[PDB]
Amino acid sequence: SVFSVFSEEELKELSNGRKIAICGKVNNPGIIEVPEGATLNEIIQLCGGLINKSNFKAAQIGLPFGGFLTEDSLDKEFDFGIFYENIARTIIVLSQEDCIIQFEKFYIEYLLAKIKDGSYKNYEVVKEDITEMFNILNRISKGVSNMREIYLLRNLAVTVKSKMNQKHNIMEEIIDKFYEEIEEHIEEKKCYTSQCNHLVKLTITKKCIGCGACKRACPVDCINGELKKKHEIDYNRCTHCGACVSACPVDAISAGDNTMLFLRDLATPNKVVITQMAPAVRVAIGEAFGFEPGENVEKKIAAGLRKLGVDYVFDTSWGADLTIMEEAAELQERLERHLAGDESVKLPILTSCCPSWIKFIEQNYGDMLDVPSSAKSPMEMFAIVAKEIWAKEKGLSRDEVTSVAIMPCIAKKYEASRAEFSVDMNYDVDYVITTRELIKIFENSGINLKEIEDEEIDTVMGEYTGAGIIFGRTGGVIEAATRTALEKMTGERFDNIEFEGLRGWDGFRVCELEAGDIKLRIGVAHGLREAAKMLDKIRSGEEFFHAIEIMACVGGCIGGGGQPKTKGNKQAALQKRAEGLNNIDRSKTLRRSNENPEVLAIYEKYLDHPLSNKAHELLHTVYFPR
Amino acid sequence: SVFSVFSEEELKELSNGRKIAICGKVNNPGIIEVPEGATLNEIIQLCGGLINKSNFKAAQIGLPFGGFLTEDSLDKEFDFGIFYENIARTIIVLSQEDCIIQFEKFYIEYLLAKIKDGSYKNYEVVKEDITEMFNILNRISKGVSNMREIYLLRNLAVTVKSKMNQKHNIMEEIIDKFYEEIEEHIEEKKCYTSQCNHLVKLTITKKCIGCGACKRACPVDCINGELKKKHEIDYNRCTHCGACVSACPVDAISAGDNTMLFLRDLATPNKVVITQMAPAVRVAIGEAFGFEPGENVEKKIAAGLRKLGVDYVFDTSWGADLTIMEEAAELQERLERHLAGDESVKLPILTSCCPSWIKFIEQNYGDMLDVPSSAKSPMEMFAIVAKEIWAKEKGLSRDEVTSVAIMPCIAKKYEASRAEFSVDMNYDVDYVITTRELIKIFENSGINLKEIEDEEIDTVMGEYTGAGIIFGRTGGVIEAATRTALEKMTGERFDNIEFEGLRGWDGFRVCELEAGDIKLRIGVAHGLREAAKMLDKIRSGEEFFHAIEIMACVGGCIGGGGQPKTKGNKQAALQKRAEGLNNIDRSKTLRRSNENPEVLAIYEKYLDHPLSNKAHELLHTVYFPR
Ligand code: 402
Ligand code: 402
Ligand code: SF4
Ligand code: SF4
Ligand code: SF4
Ligand code: SF4
Ligand code: SF4
Ligand code: SF4
Ligand SMILES: [Zn+2]
Ligand SMILES: [Zn+2]
Repeated sequence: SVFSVFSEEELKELSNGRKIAICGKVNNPGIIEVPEGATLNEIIQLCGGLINKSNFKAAQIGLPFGGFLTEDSLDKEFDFGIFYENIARTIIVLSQEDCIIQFEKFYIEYLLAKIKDGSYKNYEVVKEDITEMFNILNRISKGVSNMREIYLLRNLAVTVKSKMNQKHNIMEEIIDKFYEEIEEHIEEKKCYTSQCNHLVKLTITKKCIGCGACKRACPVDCINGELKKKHEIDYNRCTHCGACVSACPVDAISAGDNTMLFLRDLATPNKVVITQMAPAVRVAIGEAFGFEPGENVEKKIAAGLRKLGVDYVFDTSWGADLTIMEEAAELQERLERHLAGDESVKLPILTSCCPSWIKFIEQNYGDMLDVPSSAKSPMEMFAIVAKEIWAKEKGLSRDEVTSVAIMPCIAKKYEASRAEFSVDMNYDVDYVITTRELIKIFENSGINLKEIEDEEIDTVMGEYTGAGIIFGRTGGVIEAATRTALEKMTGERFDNIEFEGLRGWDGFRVCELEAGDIKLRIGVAHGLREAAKMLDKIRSGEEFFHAIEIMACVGGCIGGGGQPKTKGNKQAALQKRAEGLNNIDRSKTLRRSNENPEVLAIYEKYLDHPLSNKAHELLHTVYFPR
Repeated sequence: SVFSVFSEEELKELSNGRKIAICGKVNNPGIIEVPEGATLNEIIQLCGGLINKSNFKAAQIGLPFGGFLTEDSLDKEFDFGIFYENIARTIIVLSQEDCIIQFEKFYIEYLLAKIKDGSYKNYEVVKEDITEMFNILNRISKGVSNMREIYLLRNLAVTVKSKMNQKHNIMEEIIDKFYEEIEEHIEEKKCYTSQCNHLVKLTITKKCIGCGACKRACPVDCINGELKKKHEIDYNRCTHCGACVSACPVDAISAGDNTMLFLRDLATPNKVVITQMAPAVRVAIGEAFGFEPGENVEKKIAAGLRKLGVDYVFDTSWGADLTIMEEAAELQERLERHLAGDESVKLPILTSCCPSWIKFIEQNYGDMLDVPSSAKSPMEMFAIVAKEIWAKEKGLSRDEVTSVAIMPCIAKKYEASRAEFSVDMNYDVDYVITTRELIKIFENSGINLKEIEDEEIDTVMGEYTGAGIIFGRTGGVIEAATRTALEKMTGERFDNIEFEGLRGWDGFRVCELEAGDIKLRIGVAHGLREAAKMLDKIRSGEEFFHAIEIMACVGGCIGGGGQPKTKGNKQAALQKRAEGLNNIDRSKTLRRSNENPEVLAIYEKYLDHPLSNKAHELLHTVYFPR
């Protein structure tokens, strides 16, 4: 969109007269007259500087590419003549917030959008080559590329430059100048500007005050730094749990921002945008709008999303019910293969819904990848169902539906960016919007959840049970799994559906269940330190468990890194959020995941039953050692 | 090709009269009249049985798919009426040597080849759907698929069945009947019939006599079994070193066979087929044709390949020279970063040319993946150069060149099948032919290397030096690296280019070099047990090394699993092969890899220098933990 700011008529009206058009990261894009004695930095100052005081990165010359200016030309006087022939007297300014891969992808999209009509008709000859460049760059931005694709890009740039008779080629100059950025993108899977939402790493920005709170809160000691000076996160060992983000008092820890992508997706005509809301979002987002912690404002969130333009507002608790339907069956199978089976079974089964815990177990303790449940997280279950069933039966391909996840978690971005959750470069979750980002969007759009009217959530993939809503707090996943599993194992319905002992706030909680003729020993872990301790206990064998639920954040997803900062006592606020989830559970007529009519309909119409072939193919995934 | 055995006229001439056409795995394909009382097994017996006494797997009904028969119908009488309408009275027989994925890929290729002309014109509507099925099946056969692709195939089969008004769909029935085979292909990356050359696992066949030689020779204790009964290889922990294959007296250990693929590729018109020959092949293939071990018959091999139809006969020793040019520069860089540098450097550098050793270090000791050289093996260096430079400059795309590697190694098939060595599903090495397979091809084609005339190897990618030819025997890689590196480090040329101490037959050999003002401590390992021992010593720190060359086979590639079985004393025969390689080295005017004119031309024209950006992108790769 940065390449369509100025029209061709108003660009060509600047053929002579020293007036130039300026866009990009300038505060006030427009057409200004550069004075006689003026440098590039003085031009930027005449434009009002850059968006967020970011340093200058590069500057494209003309809508038809005419080279990049760099920091070496920043202090030098602006030399004319760079607008040699058939190039508009315009500059697109790049700051340290611009990824060169994303910039070139946008440039190729702009070229293709011109070729689709009469403009830039001579570019039809290089259409296939620029399309292949776009595919390679998309693979780079998705982290599914290789080093040899740079050589392929070199060859493509050579081919396009020769047959276009152009003295500057954007691919060739990008390889020459930002090779370090391209190499970082490919080898490190890291986008240092965080524009590639699939390559986002937690980076401490320059506004760090060096208080050490992030270092203290880090469970894996991934953060190095000293008092009163900037800290650094080792993204290689980072689990993306987001504890540092919550602990940071100055919001110096960034993990990307898909707000711009979400706004463009909503404003794009004929683009179907659907959203799924995590359980913990509805009990924390109201604190910014004047609600007490634990108040259920999911109706207000749905109304705000629909006002923003979301076509379908759904709930991740539906996917939570589906995940429980899979996981309880898996637990029953592994329990039957333990009593009447043999040693080939693996116990305890571990919840796989937390992506930070999955990343932790894939990085450290890589030999335990077959212990956690193969079932996908509720977000990914919902996403794959929506892409493969709901959209298919309403006549939309996977590329025609934009599935946005509203999550309280930093690591949900990484989970959505994982390659196995994608088909033909189309990911099941297009991107993740945090609770903080949604709060900012609502505030900037004038939406106030306190006074907005109530709106219903779409029922086809938004209907959920109290077992599915308790996911957002610690112990809820295992409580729902127990609710669904023990009732079918014993044959009778429990009078008290709430299982005490699984609840509480201890770092690790042990519960023993005596229902029926089978005894289940259940563990719950709050943080990644507790997860590591219980993994060590599992390896030692000093204590035994039948099923363990693991969370990366203290208190569950209500304490997630994407949640708004709490007020007063953090423990009290998190407990209030958990109690709000419990009240939502108590207010629901259906409190068992297997009673969910929509999930049952999915099973009877599309799959066959939990742990069937189709159920495995869609709702189950695999892990990879790191 | 199995679907084009009978013409449409001779298939439709069997409309009535009980005569049926039979092809597939039958010994004598043709048209026979089934008697009144006859079962499917009796029909197969009337056809002469199956090719290699393999068990019956399935039977396709009609060239237009009309269902699969299975073992349950094998003992039952052949029921007519299965040729309902618009289907030829023919059966294609599948044995236990037929992969269902390959069979369906061939069926879709046959359908597309019909659609390209007037026949099967009504199938044009499902062309895109069957093409997507073919792409999914190709991804499955290449090991780059997922479980959800089975759900995609289900949807595609539903779509094609409905709009074709067909009562049998091959994709739907394959999912129903061979789901276990499909699941094995996807999850285990294993083709139990070994038809998918990218998913080949070493499998002990039924002709095992249980002598235990494979179990004794296995370095990682991967083989289980008892005396006088069949043994089994745990392909998950298998390193593909091929020691068991060499030790097997009855050839019961199979690792696939690309002979049929090679023959079809050679017989295909307008198909450019090129070959690269490993150094160890030329000193061992003559033993089967009446030459003493160590005799250089590369001229005879080139003549035989050209008679078979190979368009370009090249040498892997050229890629060995290129690999030395990269590796000596890398060793120099890491040595300079050790003396004048700091602890961030990693020593000793380990050779990465052996794929079995690479698989061993990726499976066990997964934290050491950054220790071995990032440089590709000579085979992959040659393959990527041929695909990206030679073919590009002679006007051939990567899909128009069939690059065949003639190797003495089982693990070379796995290396060629690795996904990182491919672009857009086109692998740099299309497939690997072993020395035994080439011997069988020559014998079956009437080619006798003893009396065939001499022919020159193509010089553009076949010219090589004595440093490149010694690769095939133990210590040769490190000897060539030393030859290229020490001369540039010291500035003067050595009078004696052969480095003693690196040669010999000890399991682990330690050599200390005092040339110049720098001292290099070099280790060489024969087998994977020695490699594991030296890894343990490296971790302990009891001894230090500067560079270590690792081989998986005793004696180097001359003792590779794909080599013909030796006669007399195995040690004496392997030493004779090594001495033959040494004599070839001594007979060459150029004995340093950096003197190779073709490699130098590649560096000055296409790359820039060793360890440049383009050199890294093309000739360097990465490893993945398992
Ligand atoms: N996927 C998923 Fe979860 C669900 O349902 C929601 O989205 Fe959590 C919340 N709230 C988050 O973030 S993830 C871990 N399991 C417990 S809750
Ligand atoms: N790649 C490669 Fe090798 C080379 O050159 C050849 O092909 Fe070997 C042989 N002979 C094999 O097999 S691999 C290991 N390094 C030594 S030699
Ligand atoms: S995210 Fe969790 S792991 Fe990564 S730095 Fe912040 S605290 Fe440490
Ligand atoms: S918490 Fe925020 S401010 Fe305090 S040190 Fe860590 S990053 Fe810098
Ligand atoms: S606990 Fe919930 S919030 Fe914290 S990381 Fe795991 S999933 Fe995201
Ligand atoms: S190949 Fe090497 S590793 Fe695999 S079984 Fe034969 S001997 Fe053991
Ligand atoms: S060597 Fe061949 S025959 Fe002897 S046991 Fe191993 S596999 Fe069976
Ligand atoms: S040594 Fe040569 S033959 Fe034996 S495995 Fe390694 S590469 Fe293949
Ligand atoms: Zn990026
Ligand atoms: Zn197969």
